[PDB]
Amino acid sequence: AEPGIDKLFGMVDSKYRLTVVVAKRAQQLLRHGFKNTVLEPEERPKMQTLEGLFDDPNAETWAMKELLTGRLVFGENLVPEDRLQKEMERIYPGE
Amino acid sequence: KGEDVPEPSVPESFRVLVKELQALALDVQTLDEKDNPVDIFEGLASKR
Amino acid sequence: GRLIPAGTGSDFVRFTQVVDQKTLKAIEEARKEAVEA
Ligand SMILES: [Mg+2]
Ligand SMILES: [Mg+2]
Ligand SMILES: [Mg+2]
Ligand SMILES: [Mg+2]
Ligand SMILES: [Mg+2]
Ligand SMILES: [Mg+2]
Ligand SMILES: [Mg+2]
Ligand SMILES: [Mg+2]
Repeated sequence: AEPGIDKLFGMVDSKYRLTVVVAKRAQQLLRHGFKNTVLEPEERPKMQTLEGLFDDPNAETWAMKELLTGRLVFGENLVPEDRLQKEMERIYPGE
Repeated sequence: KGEDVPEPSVPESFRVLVKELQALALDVQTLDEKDNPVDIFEGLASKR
Repeated sequence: GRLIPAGTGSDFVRFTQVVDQKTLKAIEEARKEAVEA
């Protein structure tokens, strides 16, 4: 199956919550630039025609691969709705 | 354009209905948070 | 043709945001800036 799906399930209060997180994270990963990640250096996402997955194959396969680590934060109301998209555009280039 | 697909507009099934319904005396009007209008037929129903 | 009331379309999760500790300090810096003069 998929990497630590259990481990994931366990990090959320509701199953259907995990799905929204991953999806919204996948969203931002592409919109604001795909380098909006927290774990790129040593052991990261990879595909084999070359090791080129490092740039843009699957959005959420990343999202999940980050959420499985303890860097991200998903809350009910963590950061005010509109100020989030502003601070994100300011700090992440690639367009 | 490699754009993450957009968020759905109203289905024509719905609109086809509302009007079919309108064709008969009944008036079906969608409503807001507070009971107020909202618009399915994007801009084609207001007159002239 | 509206989103389903049940499922991921749950009032309990329809709203949930995500963060990077990098964007966490970035918003609090926005709060720091609120201090006038
Ligand atoms: Mg790495
Ligand atoms: Mg994480
Ligand atoms: Mg709210
Ligand atoms: Mg920009
Ligand atoms: Mg609709
Ligand atoms: Mg009515
Ligand atoms: Mg009133
Ligand atoms: Mg939302």
